[PDB]
Amino acid sequence: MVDAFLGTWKLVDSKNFDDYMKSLGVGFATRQVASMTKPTTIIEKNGDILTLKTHSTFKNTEISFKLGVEFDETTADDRKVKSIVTLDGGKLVHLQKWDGQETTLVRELIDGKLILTLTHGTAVCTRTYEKEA
Ligand SMILES: CCCCCCCCCCCCCCCCCCCCCCC(=O)O
Repeated sequence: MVDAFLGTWKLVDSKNFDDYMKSLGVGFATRQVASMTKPTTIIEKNGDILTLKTHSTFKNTEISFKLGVEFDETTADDRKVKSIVTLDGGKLVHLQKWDGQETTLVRELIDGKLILTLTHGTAVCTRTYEKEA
């Protein structure tokens, strides 16, 4: 179900990430470093448990979850959120909730590339990842 998402992915295009970070209240200095960072995202599976690592020269994160089961998460920008990840239309949809706010992180495969769409408020960011061998 999730199997074409699995592997190591490198950031190759970003659009509107500053908009997205600013909407979340990320400070200018962090937005500045993040705008020049190219993370590696690693998505692994062990049975029903997915682990999603995001590695960079600035911030690292790691989450583990079962699809369709809520989990606590502390994001790269230090939000403490209630999260759930599911497959929807073949897309991996990650919803974060905190303080009555929501953001979605939607991953879809298009021509072998991993497109991550990040929405908060009115801000919509599109970031493109290519697989590493
Ligand atoms: C989960 C990403 C964090 C690990 C590497 C981060 C590189 C820059 C963006 C994300 C975190 C650091 C800067 C603060 C903004 C974080 C906003 C939420 C997470 C965005 C993840 C973006 C991505 O996975 O490409």
